[PDB]
Amino acid sequence: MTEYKLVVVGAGGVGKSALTIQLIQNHFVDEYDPTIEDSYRKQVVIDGETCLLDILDTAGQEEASAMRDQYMRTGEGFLCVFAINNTKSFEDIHQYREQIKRVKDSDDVPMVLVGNKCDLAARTVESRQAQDLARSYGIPYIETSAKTRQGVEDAFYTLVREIRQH
Amino acid sequence: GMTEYKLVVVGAGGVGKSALTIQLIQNHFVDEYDPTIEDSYRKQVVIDGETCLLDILDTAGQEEYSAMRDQYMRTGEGFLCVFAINNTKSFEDIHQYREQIKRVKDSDDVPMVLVGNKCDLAARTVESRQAQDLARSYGIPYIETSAKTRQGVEDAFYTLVREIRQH
Amino acid sequence: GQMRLPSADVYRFAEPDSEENIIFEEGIPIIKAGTVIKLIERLTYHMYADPNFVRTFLTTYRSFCKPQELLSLIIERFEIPEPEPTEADRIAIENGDQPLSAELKRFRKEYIQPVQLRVLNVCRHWVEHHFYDFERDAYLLQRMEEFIGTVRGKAMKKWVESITKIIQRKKIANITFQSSPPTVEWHISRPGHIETFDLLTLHPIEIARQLTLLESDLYRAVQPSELVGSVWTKEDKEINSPNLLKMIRHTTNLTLWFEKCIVETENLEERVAVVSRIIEILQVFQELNNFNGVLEVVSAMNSSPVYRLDHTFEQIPSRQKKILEEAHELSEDHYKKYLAKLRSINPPCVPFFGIYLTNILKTEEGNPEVLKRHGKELINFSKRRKVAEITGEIQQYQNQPYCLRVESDIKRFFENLNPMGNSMEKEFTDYLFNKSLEIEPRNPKPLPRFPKKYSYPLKSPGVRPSNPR
Ligand SMILES: Nc1nc2c(ncn2[C@@H]2O[C@H](COP(=O)(O)OP(=O)(O)NP(=O)(O)O)[C@@H](O)[C@H]2O)c(=O)[nH]1
Ligand SMILES: Clc1cccc(Nc2nc(NCc3ccco3)c3ccccc3n2)c1
Ligand SMILES: [Mg+2]
Ligand code: NA
Repeated sequence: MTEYKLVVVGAGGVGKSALTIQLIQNHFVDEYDPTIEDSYRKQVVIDGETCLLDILDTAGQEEASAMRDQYMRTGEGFLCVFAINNTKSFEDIHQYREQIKRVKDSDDVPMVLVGNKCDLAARTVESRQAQDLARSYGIPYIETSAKTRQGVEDAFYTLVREIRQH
Repeated sequence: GMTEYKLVVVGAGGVGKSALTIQLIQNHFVDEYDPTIEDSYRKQVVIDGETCLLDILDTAGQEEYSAMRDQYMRTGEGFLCVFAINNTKSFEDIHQYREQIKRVKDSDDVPMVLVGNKCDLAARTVESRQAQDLARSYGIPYIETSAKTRQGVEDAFYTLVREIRQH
Repeated sequence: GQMRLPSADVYRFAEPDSEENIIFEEGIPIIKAGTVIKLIERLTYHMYADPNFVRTFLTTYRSFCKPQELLSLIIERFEIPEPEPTEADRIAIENGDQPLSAELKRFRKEYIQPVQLRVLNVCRHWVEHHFYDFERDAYLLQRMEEFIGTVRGKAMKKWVESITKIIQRKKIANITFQSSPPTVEWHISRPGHIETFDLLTLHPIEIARQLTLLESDLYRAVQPSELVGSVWTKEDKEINSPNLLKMIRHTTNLTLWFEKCIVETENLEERVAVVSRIIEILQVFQELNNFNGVLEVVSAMNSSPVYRLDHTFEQIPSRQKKILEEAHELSEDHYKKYLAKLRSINPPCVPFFGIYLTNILKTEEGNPEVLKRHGKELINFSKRRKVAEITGEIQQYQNQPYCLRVESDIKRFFENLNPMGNSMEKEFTDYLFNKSLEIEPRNPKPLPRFPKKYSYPLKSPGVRPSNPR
């Protein structure tokens, strides 16, 4: 059993915790309880190989923005999450991307771009704009709903595959 | 090569039974233990000049799984029947443990030893004469052990191996 | 340079690390031992977060620190003094200018705010995942509410207001799947006819499914508070470990029910059908990763009354002997193959709890509470980490729910199963063994014949599921 260290990052309120709890417990969290730092474990078979996912769920509120280097050092792959009805959260993605690259001193960090809340009709970030950004990073783009489970396994398990092939 | 003996520890829970095997298998001289470690319950020893391997099954903590006792006991060639010298109920339980062993092994003469364990400084309630009389009525040895000083621990296990060898 | 710290005289958590107060194991450090002050410092350290450590500490701390004292210590940790103005700040103020306050601003950003946030994260985890401390001590809850409710200043405000709400919700205190659960299967007993429910009349697939739902729920309900301190073995076990004991007593009752079904079927041909049906239920347990259920069956087959039934075992089909043998081999060599299988499957699963109990008990009995170093007694934290590794593994398998539909009547049937009746354990297990001797006497006594007891067909419907449109 290989162990994988995944880290979920992105602006406050985009659904990092809801995505993680949906993956771990098959439950959608309606409350908005801002995270400081939480961690979860999940044994799961991916492409026929059993592994153990360690998932770090991080703080998106700006008041915690000076405490990120410590978790970026330990992570092996990053889910970069924005919400498709929140343009500012999309504009915040590049700041996370650049900080991860700096901390890990690498242009080649496993990452997946995640556009969450895709169950909501009132989209303000178009798929094409997010896909263009993902291509510029060399990473896949996956739209998700923590509420319906759409895309959730795909997002996390795609990240595992990119760590595996790293 | 060397003979392996499958030993099984049985007795009441909650009264320090697990200290017997822990103290045996331990780094005798460093008070430490990881029971999850592959072969934290196997020990090569020399008894009367003959080297052998002890495999000890101690399911301490699983006493409430009472319908699993037969399964666990079936694996053993010799048995340590353990009670706490400050717990009279654990001493009274011994008779039924021995009857259950005889039934699982389908034998009236199963290698076994009676072990009286001193697990703390609370007052003793089973005197050594009571336990000696019980062991004699069964035709088996009696060994007293301390859960803290390792006294009697080697004697308990080596005596059982001698009961197996002389069966 | 490193930030300067408050004087250790006014703030105890600024004392330098030494081997008299903290010992590390041989890229964050792992603590072998330390004083409670040093443990709390590293629990809320300014340089890094350690969420594993938070879980480990909150799961195990009561063996070395009382809940009331822990709260006092983290409040003390939270109240960090700010440094005085520096010489450059002084000279600026003397000229009527605003000071740069560079050292003060850095200390706020890089020491006070991270430590305070990490203290709040301890409080948040304490309330969310270890709320029993507050259920059992109402004054502790009042103190926590007062502390959180009086934290001032905007940097912590979002988390203070959130934690206040979380506490209030915990005081008065839904699943979604990738697919639909399979259709409930029926055999001789039809829906609603609970009076005919029995081992051979319910569908063996649905027996295994409903027992797996029941046993999964029982597994998922066990909290670490029922395990730390080995409290399920002590005199107050019924008070401190009720969910664990309910889970074990279900397992024991099902094993005894299997044994009773077997030995009370005196006709040989019927008894072969009973044993074969139980092995089919075991096959579905294996398919569902219900290892508790697997061992429930294996324990029954290894019991003294059942194991000796050579005439019955002789007629069990070879493919079913192989299923039972594979299941039995999971337990051999101290559960070697079970442990490997548990770590290889795709959850949901229902682990066998007994191994966890033995490993927690032996870890707590086999390691000292303190280490003595340089005349000081340090808390042996490595011992607590080992216990929390086990409780963490337990919790990891409690997360995944089964995609199976409850059948309320079948569920009630197995919840109310009571094979022992009003009999005590010795009386009942002696009865089972004497029944075994009656139906297959010891050699050289001849084997008697017995009349049939079942009026319905004995042929199994099998354990492959069906699917109408
Ligand atoms: N409709 C919908 N709501 C969602 C979705 N994901 C999260 N939410 C909602 O958005 C809010 C914030 O979710 P949360 O998981 O706490 O976000 P976060 O990114 O973890 N916040 P923070 O960075 O402060 O920890 C909650 O009310 C939650 O129910 C989604 O996919 N769809
Ligand atoms: Cl009725 C009934 C139902 C099941 C088993 C038995 N009797 C039995 N079973 C054996 N192996 C199967 C097994 C694996 C775990 C437990 O049993 C066995 C092997 C060697 C010698 C004797 C044996 N006797 C009787
Ligand atoms: Mg969050
Ligand atoms: Na007593």
